[PDB]
Amino acid sequence: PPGPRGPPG
Amino acid sequence: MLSVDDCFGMGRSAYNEGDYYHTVLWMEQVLKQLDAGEEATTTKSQVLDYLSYAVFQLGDLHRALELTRRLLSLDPSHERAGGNLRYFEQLLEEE
Repeated sequence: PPGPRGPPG
Repeated sequence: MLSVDDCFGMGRSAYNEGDYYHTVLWMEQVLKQLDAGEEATTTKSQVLDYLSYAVFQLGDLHRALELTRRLLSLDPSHERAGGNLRYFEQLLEEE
């Protein structure tokens, strides 16, 4: 969906 | 106390559990100790990456935007941070 993405881990 | 890098590891542990509130507590403490001049391998930009996302998950919208702007200021080629900034600026009509 439309949104931010944080660190993968 | 714990070292800067220990606190960072605590915050990453909380984040990987989906525990965004405890991510905030630990990363805020990292920022405090970094600003106190404590030695550390962790950089501010890395802390802001976790903290900006965690405070967004907790519903703190303009702080998430502020922290994302600060992250990009310190790491301008961070493509994911740039995408986050575009999202938050469109969401909050701060373009």
